[PDB]
Amino acid sequence: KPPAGMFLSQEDVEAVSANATAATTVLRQLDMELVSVKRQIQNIKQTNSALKEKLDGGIEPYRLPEVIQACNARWTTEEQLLAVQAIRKYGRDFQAISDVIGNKSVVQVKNFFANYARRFNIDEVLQEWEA
Amino acid sequence: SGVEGAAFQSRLPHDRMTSQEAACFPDIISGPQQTQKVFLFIRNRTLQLWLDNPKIQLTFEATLQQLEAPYNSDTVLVHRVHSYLERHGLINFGIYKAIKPLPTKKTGKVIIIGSGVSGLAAARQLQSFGMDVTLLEARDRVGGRVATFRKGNYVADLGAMVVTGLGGNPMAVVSKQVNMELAKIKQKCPLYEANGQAVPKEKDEMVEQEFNRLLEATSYLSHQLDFNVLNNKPVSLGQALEVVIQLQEKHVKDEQIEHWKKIVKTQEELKELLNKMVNLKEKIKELHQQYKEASEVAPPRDITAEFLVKSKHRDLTALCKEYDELAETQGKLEEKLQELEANPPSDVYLSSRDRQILDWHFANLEFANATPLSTLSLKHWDQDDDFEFTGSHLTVRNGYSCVPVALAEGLDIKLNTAVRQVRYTASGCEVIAVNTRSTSQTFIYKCDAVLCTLPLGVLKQQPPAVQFVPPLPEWKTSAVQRMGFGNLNKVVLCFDRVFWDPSVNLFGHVGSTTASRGELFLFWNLYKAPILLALVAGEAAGIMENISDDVIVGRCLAILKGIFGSSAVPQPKETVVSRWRADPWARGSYSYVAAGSSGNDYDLMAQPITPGPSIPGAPQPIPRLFFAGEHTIRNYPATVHGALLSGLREAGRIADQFLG
Ligand SMILES: Cc1cc2nc3c(=O)[nH]c(=O)nc-3n(C[C@H](O)[C@H](O)[C@H](O)COP(=O)(O)OP(=O)(O)OC[C@H]3O[C@@H](n4cnc5c(N)ncnc54)[C@H](O)[C@@H]3O)c2cc1C
Ligand SMILES: Cc1ccc(-c2ncc(OC[C@@H]3CCNC3)cc2-c2ccc(C#N)cc2)cc1
Repeated sequence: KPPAGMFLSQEDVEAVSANATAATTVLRQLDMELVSVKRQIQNIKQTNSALKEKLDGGIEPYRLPEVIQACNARWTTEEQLLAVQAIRKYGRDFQAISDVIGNKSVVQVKNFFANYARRFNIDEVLQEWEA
Repeated sequence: SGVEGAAFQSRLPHDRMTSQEAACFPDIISGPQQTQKVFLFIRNRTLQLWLDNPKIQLTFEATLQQLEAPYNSDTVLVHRVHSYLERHGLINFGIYKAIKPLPTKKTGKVIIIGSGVSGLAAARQLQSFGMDVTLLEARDRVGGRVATFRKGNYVADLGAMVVTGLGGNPMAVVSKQVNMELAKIKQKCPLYEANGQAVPKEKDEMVEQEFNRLLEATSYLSHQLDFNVLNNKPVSLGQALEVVIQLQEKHVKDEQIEHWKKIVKTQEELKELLNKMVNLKEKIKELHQQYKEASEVAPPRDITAEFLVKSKHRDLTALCKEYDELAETQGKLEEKLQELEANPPSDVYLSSRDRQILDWHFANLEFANATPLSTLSLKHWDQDDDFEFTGSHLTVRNGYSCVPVALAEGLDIKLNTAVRQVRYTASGCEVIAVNTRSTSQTFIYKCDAVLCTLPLGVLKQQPPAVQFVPPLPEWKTSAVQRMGFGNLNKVVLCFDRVFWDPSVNLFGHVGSTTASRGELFLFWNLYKAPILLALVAGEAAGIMENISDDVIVGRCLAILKGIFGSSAVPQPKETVVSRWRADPWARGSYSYVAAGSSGNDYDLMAQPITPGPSIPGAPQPIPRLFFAGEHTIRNYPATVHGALLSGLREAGRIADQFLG
C-alpha cells in the first residue's frame, strides 16, 4: 500500500540503510552500469552501420524476372527427365521440384513419384540423394 | 445537534462516557445504559448552556431550571454533573462574571511558578474554588511565551500569534470573553527564489505534491515496514525522508537501465539479422553468376544443362525471397529502435532547483514543529494530529497578549521574582526566590502545594537554574531529557507603508542551500499597520541568534528588495528580532516529540510528585509538587490551548486533594 509516485520495498530500504555509505555506493554503481550499457549501444550501432553499408545496393541486381506457366498435366519426356534430376538434387522438396519443372503442381509431382516408381527407380535416386 | 455540538466543542464524545466520568461517576457507567444516556444528556446540556453564554457563571440552580423532565428528576445527579464539569474546567472557566461572590474564607495555599497561560488559568480556577494563590513570575510581564510588541500603533506578536482552529478549541470561549479579533489567512504563498523571480505555477505545484507524497511515504515506511530503529538507535523523520528520496532516485536509475537494456537487446538482434543478410547476399551474388554462366550455354542443350539452368533459377528465387523476409524484419526492428530512442524515461528525480524548493517546504514543516527534521521521531511526531481542531486557522490582530493580561486581573502575581529552589516535604512546601533586579533580596514563600509551570527548556537546564529539594525522581528527569524543546524566531519589520501585495498574507523565499532553508524563509502580513514578519526556522534559528540585529534586518531588506525592487522597500521604522533559545526564562520555543521519546513522556512529566514520610513509619504523605504547561498535555502539545487545558487540569487535581 505505498503511496502513488513512490517506490519503496523492504529490500531496497535494507540495502540503502545497511551501511553508512551503502546509499551512494548502490546509486553510483548503477550510474556506472548505465554508462556501460550505453558504451555498448554505441559499439553495436557502429557495427550494424558498417554491415548495412555492406548491404547497400540490396539484392535488386541478380534478381531474375518472374514468369507464370499454366499448370498442364501431360508429362513431357523432357519434364520427366527434369523431375528425376530434381529428385536426385532436392530429395523431397516437391514444391521445389514443381518449381524446377514449372508446368507441374505439387500433387502432380507427388503422384509422379508413385506413377513411375519401378520405371524411374526413384527409390534408388532418393537413396543416392541421402548420401 | 446542539447538545452534541456542545460535546464536540468540549472535546468529549457525546455518545459514551470518558474515563474521568467513569472515575467520578463509577455507579452510572457500571449500571443501566438508560441512566448512562441520562448522565450524558445532562452533561452535554450543561456544557451547551455554558458555551452559549460564556461571560456569566452557570449555577446549579440555573442548570436545573433550564433542564426539563425526565432529566429534571434526580437533582443529586444534576448537582454531581455540574460539580464535575466545574472542578475540571469544562464550565465556568476563563474570565466570567461571578453570580455567587466568592468567599473570604480561603482554604489552602498554593504557589504557582510562572504566570503564563498555564499558571494564570490554574490560578484563576483555584481562586474560584476558594484557595489562596500567589503566582511567582521572573519576567516584568505576564504571558510568558505569549508576547506582543507594542510601540505606538505598531503591534506584532513575538510569540504566539495563532489559533489552530476554533472547532473544539478552548480558546474559542476565551475569545468570546476577551473580544480578540481573529482573522483568517489566505492559502496563497507565492514562492520566490534567490534571484527574486517567482516560481512558475507548474514547478510549484509539482514540488508541493512531491513533498506531501514523500511525507506519506515516511508514514508508510514507519507503519507498514517498521523502519523505526536503525543502528540500534531510533529513526528520525529526516533520516526516513532521505532514505525515501534515495530510493526514488534509485528507481529513476533502474528504469533507466532497463530502457537502455531493451535498446541493446533489439540492437544486437538487428546485428544477427543484418549479419545473416550480408552472408545471404554474397551467396545470391555467386548463385546469380552461376545462373548466368549456365543460361549462356546455347539453346541446343541436353537435359542436364537445362536442369542446371532451371535448378539455379529456383535456388536463386528462394534465396532472394528469404532475403526479402529478412529485410522486412530489418524494418520491423529499426522501427522499435526509434520508438524506444524516442520515449526516454526520466533523467532525474529532482533537479537542483526543484530540490531547493522542496527544501523550502521541508523548512515550513521544520517551522511548524520548531525543530530540525533530524530531531523528530518518525513514529510519534504527528501523534497530536488525531486531535486537531476543525475549521480554518486564524490569527490574532490586536495582540494575543490580550488573553494572558485579562487572565491576570484580580490575581496575586509577584513579578520580577525568580524562583531558585523548590522545597517539598510531607508537611508543606518552601519556594525560595530572588528579585531579578537585586539578586541579593531573597524571598521565602511557604505553601501547601506548588504548581511548576516552568518551561521544559528551564527544566532541562544543566547547570540547573531551579533546584528541587528533595531532588526530582529519575522517572521525571529522564522524560525531561528525552523530550525535545525547539526554537523558532521572528523578525518584526515596521515600515512607512505597504510595498507588498495586500491581497497575499504569506510570501516565501527559497534558499540557496539545504542548510539555509530556514534563513528568513517566509514573510507574513496579518495586521492593520505596515508590518511584515520574517520567519526563521530549522537549524538556521539557533545560528541566527548569534548574528547582530542590523545584519538580520539587512538580509531581510535585501531579499525584499530583490523581490519587489530596491525602490519599493523603504528602510524599516522599528525593527524587532526574536531570540527565544537565549531567553533565560524560556530556553527555547515549544516542545517536539523527539527521536527516542513518545507521548507517554508528556504524561510522565504531568504526573504529580509525592514527597516521602518525614517520620519513618508515618502514613503515606499526600502529593505536593504538581506540574503543568505545554510540555504536560499529550493530546494538545506546544500550544496555548494546551497550556490552558493543562492549567485547568492541575487546578482540578489540586482542589480534589486539598479541598476534597
Ligand atoms: C515562537 C513561538 C510561537 C508560538 N506560537 C504559537 C501559536 O500561535 N499558537 C499556539 O497555540 N502555540 C504557539 N506556540 C507554543 C505556545 O506559545 C506555548 O506552548 C505556550 O504559550 C506556553 O505555555 P506555558 O504557560 O506553560 O509556558 P510559559 O508561558 O513560558 O510559562 C512559564 C512562565 O514561567 C516563567 N519562568 C521561567 N523561569 C522562571 C523562574 N526561574 N522563576 C519564575 N518564573 C519563571 C516564564 O517567564 C513564563 O512566564 C509558539 C511557540 C513559539 C516558541
Ligand atoms: C501560516 C501558518 C499557519 C499555521 C501554522 C502551524 N501549524 C501547526 C502547528 O502545530 C503546533 C505544533 C504541533 C505539534 N506541536 C506543536 C503550529 C503552527 C504555527 C503557527 C504560528 C506560528 C508563529 N509565529 C508558528 C507555528 C504555521 C503557519
